[PDB]
Amino acid sequence: KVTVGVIGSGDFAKSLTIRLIRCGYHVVIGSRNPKSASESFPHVVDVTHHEDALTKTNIIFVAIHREHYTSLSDLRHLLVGKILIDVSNNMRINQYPESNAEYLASLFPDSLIVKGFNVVSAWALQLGPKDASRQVYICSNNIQARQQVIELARQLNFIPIDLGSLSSAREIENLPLRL
Ligand SMILES: NC(=O)C1=CN([C@@H]2O[C@H](COP(=O)(O)OP(=O)(O)OC[C@H]3O[C@@H](n4cnc5c(N)ncnc54)[C@H](OP(=O)(O)O)[C@@H]3O)[C@@H](O)[C@H]2O)C=CC1
Repeated sequence: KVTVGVIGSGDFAKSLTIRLIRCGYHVVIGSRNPKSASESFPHVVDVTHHEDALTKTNIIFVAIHREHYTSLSDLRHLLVGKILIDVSNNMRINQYPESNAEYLASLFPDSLIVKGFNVVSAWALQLGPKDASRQVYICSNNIQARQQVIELARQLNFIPIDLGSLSSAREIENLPLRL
């Protein structure tokens, strides 16, 4: 099985892990407190510290809030060359001077940041998206990483919508707040 990583152990990380397992992946979780977090996951999931989880995969969902991104900054060297999927949402339209994905890309300039899956609710990862709204909006400045995440979305039974460069991340983040 291909291994996919998830950082964090909350509602989104748990829902994502369900969907990844159902669609044939092996999941490794990076948690601040993996002994405690291990009960939030089945035994088939490898729950460990961030620095161990990153050695087991090249594709990592960053299932934490923007305000906690800097808690990962000491991992920068270990994260070089890895794909980081920015799934985050904000409470306000155009909340910060940069989109969350551009902010993550600035923290990890030698990682490959891809925006995606922020429009999918935790409940939709468990049940599946509504048939008229299977779309997941994906973008990145790295074409190869963008295509890898597009293929992952297809394997998770979503319809990937390729919006090109990471400049698209701002309005992808505004979309849940717009109607
Ligand atoms: N909930 C949802 O339905 C959706 C959420 N999202 C996005 O997914 C991400 C997570 O959302 P959700 O799961 O709801 O958020 P949570 O509030 O559940 O936080 C998730 C994880 O963040 C980690 N965390 C908390 N504080 C820190 C810290 N100081 N340093 C490092 N890691 C920390 C914890 O993991 P640990 O304690 O294991 O380290 C926690 O389990 C957010 O960006 C959110 O916008 C996107 C779409 C839907």
